[PDB]
This record gives sequence, structure tokens and C-alpha cells, in this order.
Amino acid sequence: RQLHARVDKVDEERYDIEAKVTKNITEIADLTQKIFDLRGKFKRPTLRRVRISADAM
Amino acid sequence: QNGKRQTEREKKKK
Repeated sequence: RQLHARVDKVDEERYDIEAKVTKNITEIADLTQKIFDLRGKFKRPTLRRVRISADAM
Repeated sequence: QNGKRQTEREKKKK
């Protein structure tokens, strides 16, 4: 019986920390996409190799 | 003479 109570608890609080890390990761996805965008506008268009043979024709 | 927000909750509950 006390283990049913304890498993009620542990399952509850594990789903707690699970959804914690889970929406932490949802927002990580989100904020990381924001950072990709910003940092990229800073670099990503400028992050490419061009003039490969334009310097040779 | 004398407001219907119980889906994930019940999922976690099960």
C-alpha cells in the first residue's frame, strides 16, 4: 500500500521533471531557432562557398 | 375536566 502511494508519487514527480525537461526542450527548440535565425542573418547567408571557379573562367 | 483540460492529465495519471 505505501508502495502504491510511493509509486503514485514517483510517477507524478517523474512526469513532473519529464515535462520540465520536455518543455525546457520545446523552448530550447524555439529559442534555438530564434538564435539560428539571428546568428545566421549575422553569418548564415555569409556562410557558403562561392567563386569556386568564377575566379578561374 | 383535567475548461476541458484533462487529457494529458489523465494520461499522466494512468
